[PDB]
Amino acid sequence: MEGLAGYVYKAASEGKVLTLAALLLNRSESDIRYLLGYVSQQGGQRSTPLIIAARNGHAKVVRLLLEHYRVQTQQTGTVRFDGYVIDGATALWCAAGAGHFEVVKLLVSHGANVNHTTVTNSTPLRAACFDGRLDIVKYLVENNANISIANKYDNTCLMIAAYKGHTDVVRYLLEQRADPNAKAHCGATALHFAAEAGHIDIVKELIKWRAAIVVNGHGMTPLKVAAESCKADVVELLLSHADCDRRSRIEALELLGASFANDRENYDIIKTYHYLYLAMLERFQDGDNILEKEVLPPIHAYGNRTECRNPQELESIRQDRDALHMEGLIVRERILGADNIDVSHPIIYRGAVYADNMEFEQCIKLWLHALHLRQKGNRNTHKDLLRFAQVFSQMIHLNETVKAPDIECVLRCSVLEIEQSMNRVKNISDADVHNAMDNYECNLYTFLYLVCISTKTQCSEEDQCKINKQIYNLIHLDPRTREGFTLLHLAVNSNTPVDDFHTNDVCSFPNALVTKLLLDCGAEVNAVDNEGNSALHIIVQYNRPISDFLTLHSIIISLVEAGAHTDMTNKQNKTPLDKSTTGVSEILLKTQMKMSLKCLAARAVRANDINYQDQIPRTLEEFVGFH
Amino acid sequence: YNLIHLDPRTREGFTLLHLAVNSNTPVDDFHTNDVCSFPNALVTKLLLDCGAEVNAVDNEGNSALHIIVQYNRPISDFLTLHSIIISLVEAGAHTDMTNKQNKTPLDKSTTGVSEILLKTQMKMSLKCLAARAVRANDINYQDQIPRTLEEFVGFH
Amino acid sequence: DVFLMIRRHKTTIFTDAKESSTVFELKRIVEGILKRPPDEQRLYKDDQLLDDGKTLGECGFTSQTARPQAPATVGLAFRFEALCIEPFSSPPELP
Amino acid sequence: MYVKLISSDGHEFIVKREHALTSGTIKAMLSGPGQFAENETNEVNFREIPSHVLSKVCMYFTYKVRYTNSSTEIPEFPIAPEIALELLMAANFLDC
Amino acid sequence: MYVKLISSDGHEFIVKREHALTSGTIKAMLSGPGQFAENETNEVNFREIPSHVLSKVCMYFTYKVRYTNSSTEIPEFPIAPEIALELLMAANFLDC
Amino acid sequence: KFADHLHKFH
Amino acid sequence: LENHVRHLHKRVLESEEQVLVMYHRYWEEYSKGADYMDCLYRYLNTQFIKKNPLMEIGELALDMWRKLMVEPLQAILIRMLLREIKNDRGGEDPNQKVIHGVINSFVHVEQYKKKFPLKFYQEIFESPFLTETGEYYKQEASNLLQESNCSQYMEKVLGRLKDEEIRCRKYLHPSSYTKVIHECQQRMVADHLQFLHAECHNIIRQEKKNDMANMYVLLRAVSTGLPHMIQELQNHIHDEGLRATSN
Repeated sequence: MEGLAGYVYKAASEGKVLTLAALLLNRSESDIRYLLGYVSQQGGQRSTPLIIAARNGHAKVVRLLLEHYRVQTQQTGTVRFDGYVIDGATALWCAAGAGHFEVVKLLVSHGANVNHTTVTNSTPLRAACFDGRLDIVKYLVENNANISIANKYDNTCLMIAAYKGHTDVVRYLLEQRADPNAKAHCGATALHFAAEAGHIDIVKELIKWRAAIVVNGHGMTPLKVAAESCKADVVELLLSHADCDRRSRIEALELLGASFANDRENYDIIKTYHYLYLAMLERFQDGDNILEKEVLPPIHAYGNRTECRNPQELESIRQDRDALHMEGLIVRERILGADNIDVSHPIIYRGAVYADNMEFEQCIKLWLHALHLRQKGNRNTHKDLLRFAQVFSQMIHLNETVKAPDIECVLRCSVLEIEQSMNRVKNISDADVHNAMDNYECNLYTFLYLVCISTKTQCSEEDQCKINKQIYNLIHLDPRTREGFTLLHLAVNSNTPVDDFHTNDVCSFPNALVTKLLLDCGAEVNAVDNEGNSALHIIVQYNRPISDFLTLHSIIISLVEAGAHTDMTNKQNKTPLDKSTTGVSEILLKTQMKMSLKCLAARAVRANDINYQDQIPRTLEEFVGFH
Repeated sequence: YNLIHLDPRTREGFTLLHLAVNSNTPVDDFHTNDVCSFPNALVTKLLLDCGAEVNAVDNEGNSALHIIVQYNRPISDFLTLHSIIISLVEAGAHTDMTNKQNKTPLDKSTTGVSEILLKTQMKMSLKCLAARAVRANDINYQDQIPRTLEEFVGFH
Repeated sequence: DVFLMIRRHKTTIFTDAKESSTVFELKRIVEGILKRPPDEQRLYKDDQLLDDGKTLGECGFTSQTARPQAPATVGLAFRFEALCIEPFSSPPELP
Repeated sequence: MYVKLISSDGHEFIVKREHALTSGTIKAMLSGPGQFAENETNEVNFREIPSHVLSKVCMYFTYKVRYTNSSTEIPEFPIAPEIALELLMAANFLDC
Repeated sequence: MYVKLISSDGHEFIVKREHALTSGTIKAMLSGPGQFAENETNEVNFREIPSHVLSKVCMYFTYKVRYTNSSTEIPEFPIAPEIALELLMAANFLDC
Repeated sequence: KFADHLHKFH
Repeated sequence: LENHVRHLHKRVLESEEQVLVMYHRYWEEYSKGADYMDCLYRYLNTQFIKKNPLMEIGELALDMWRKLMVEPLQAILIRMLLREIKNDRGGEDPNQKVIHGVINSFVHVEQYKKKFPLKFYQEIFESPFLTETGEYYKQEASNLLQESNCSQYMEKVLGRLKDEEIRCRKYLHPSSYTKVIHECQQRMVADHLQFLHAECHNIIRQEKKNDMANMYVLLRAVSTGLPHMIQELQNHIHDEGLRATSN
């Protein structure tokens, strides 16, 4: 039976104890075990009735199921979602995650697995501390809890509890022989999670329990990441602890001052200037043992400035904010080394701030430096290219000139990122193949928007040649979307999703200029989709042939001139005339169609199914292939 | 421009533009037949540049558009035809104009290519709908509309 | 593909909706434009109140009765106020 | 996005921006020192066009932008004989 | 103005030069060392094309010269099943 | 404004 | 318009040294005013001028600016436009906005011309500026040679070429981005081409990497510059191979 089990699961989810008893009445032991312990797929969850009853917190339901019927403690199934789709979790894990003391107490008294390990070794203690119920954590503790059992990423309950803002649970774990020196999969400790959380009480309890501060696998000590996250309170605690020496504390002060000028949430130039006072004074208070910071060459994005080595230069910027933000970014790169992922969001946000008030000259170079850092860090950067396309379309719409070297550099980074995404999806796993393909298609679309912008702007012959070479590299690479669409097919398709922020105001697809430029760059005119539609099949189905007759006419002219079989057949044996919805496109193609005896003879050969293997040249062997 | 202002009319009422956009215009066979082929896109564009009467009407009521849409080689010479049509549309030719038989240039196209080119070079133009409603209802439009609108209604 | 003229006393807003759409879509349109939230404004169809739930398909706004060339009229009333929409000016007679 | 066309009578005729920009002089009235780029009202005051004519003009805007790319025997625009010769001037002034 | 396309059988196939110049390697064959300034025969001798397929090639010349500026339901060109795969090659060689 | 869209990855 | 542009001419020419910034202010105001006035005169443009030797108000206003604010100021605007560009070449920083706006006014006044919109800008500014920059960079090339050897001279020429490429974007129209740089190649890397060609030997005999790179970048643009470097590199490699595979 399936209906009775489904109704039992639904009643357990709803808490209908009378209905549950009615459904479970007059049932044998096998029937009792089948109705309680059957995995049902409801609401996106493959769960047993006991799992959904423990998750809902129904104490009466779970106690009836475990007392009168004695449901087994091996209720394994998929529970919850949003990064917590772990399968095989027992009812105790769900009860601890649900944050109901009565349910976990009843399950423990009934013999649930306290240290149960899931497919990702998710212990119930981790879920209990994630929910924040101290009583559940304790009740798990006295029932032979294993604090060594952690996630497969070496994430213990203490680390994830310190990540959240709950001091009571981390204090109870620390007094219950925790592991303050824990090391995660990335090398980060729970001290880093506490520092980025901004709760100084957790750090105080950790250092009271021999926290033993140390850098992570990447190389970011917790004081440094606390400084980067504008957590001044967390920074001003290790000085009281008195174990950060003098160079680490002063670079923490410098990074804190640099971060307050760039972080959007904690944007306050006053705090930046105050902590820069603190950094300068603590550097220049002794003289004999003066601590000096290194000098990096100036970066063209921030103008021409290398920190403020003389303090009087720092106090010379108390009347300005732009140079203060640039100095903060310079100091942030000097400390972080311009290699962590944390160096890109500040400069990107500064570029955005320069962009909202039409100061595009600084925004473009700031975002270009951020994009170069992202590319040199081997990080996904499709969003940065998308925002480049957006800002380029915005400044195009405002009738302001786009710098040709700027768009050339963006195109270079775009084709490099498309190569990176192509080789990433070449050997990607099934768990991430959909998102990898989505990123690849987003990179393709943003490349198309950039090419459309480059057609929109006016540049010299050298800049146009550079842009054409950058496009031709990708054209020779021959990128294909999940539907088999090449660059030409998307450039001639009206169904290409143009971004809604600013690109849709300028980049309109299909566009005659982008297709003409792609053909000049050597696009394969006779390409196919997965269903065989060439560029001509795609364009002839265009929805606005009257108002946009110029675009459709130019696309068809360019496609025919570059060489396109105007009677090529897709998998459904439909010529572009047979695929053309509008009569305007039909007659445009007929004007651009040249009668040929080779096509007529190939059509006759295909219709009569004459065997053309080795009887004709290979060129004809494919000519009848697509006719 | 001097010859256009002189207002040349053939015995059939064909103006300079009508003869420039007509494939029926006789051509001498000695050496002009080897170069001078009518209709010509360059000739029509040059005439329209020098203030030619774009909506000129012959005795039969036809215009330059009514003549060019009748062109019977709309593929091999299509480009020329295409250019001429847009040239007329670039010179303000009224695509809804009716001759003495009340036939729009769509009705005188007798060709798919010319009809489609004309349709794509034609706007909705609420003025055309209002003028057609005025003409169909036989409303008097004398001294009650602008001076140009009187000729505009006279087109239909 | 249903086109409407939502008519205030003198304001006549020209809107578009799908045939299979509910009243609350155009109510949100009126809220976003006229700045009157739907909890205080009621619409009418040819002197008959419309409820928040029923769709435009069976409300009487078929695609054959509310073409763009002649949209259907939807009344309005802001707070009760009855349908007292002022009509258009009388056209002059044929001369 | 929703400009307000005001007739001579006082009949506000709120229509979408893309609908209203299909005409010439409504694009010109909303250009230059008539933009008011804060999307507050976008109000044009037609001191001469009557309400019964401006309503038909707005309906033409909607009808055109719906049937601009069809070219497949679009339905006729119903213009009453009384509105004609009064919609003709308002179509000349509001070019296209 | 009348070339003489010889076949591999030996059949002379005198056709008007305008028709025969629609090919690629017949306009190219009558260009260069063979031009016939005396215009006496204009032999375009084909020692590879059979006669039964060169006849259909000439019929295609006439058919394409006739039905070129039509665009309205051109009649089909009746390629027999047996002559096809021999006329595909004979059209590839002559460039249609 | 461009500052609003940055909250996604951060 | 012709009695208002004349007023702006009387208010601009009277500025003895600041006619550039006065021209830029008046040109910005008048360009936006011409656009908005063409917007206002839409009925007269579409029902009177278009139907008829007449000129649309948007085109007429720019034409009345060309004939009354640029043609009488032709010998005075450029005489200090080139002076400000030269002062930029000497190290000073003129107002890039004003210079670029004044230079773009020449290409903007005839944006309504159908055939050659840039004919005015080319005949009034681009050719005098090309002559001026040819003279200036010929003088610079003559000055660098007498005080610097080829190793320093090629680096100085590359720096000047980069500075002229950057400076050309700041002021001039994009269409003259090439000529202005190309004409300043054929004064300092091609007028002294033989000089470089008289020394490539040494540059390749000692395999001076910086000098070889600079010389290749310099001679690539010149039509007949590269082949001597190619032949002499071949000679050097041949002599190196003979000296390496004969003992």
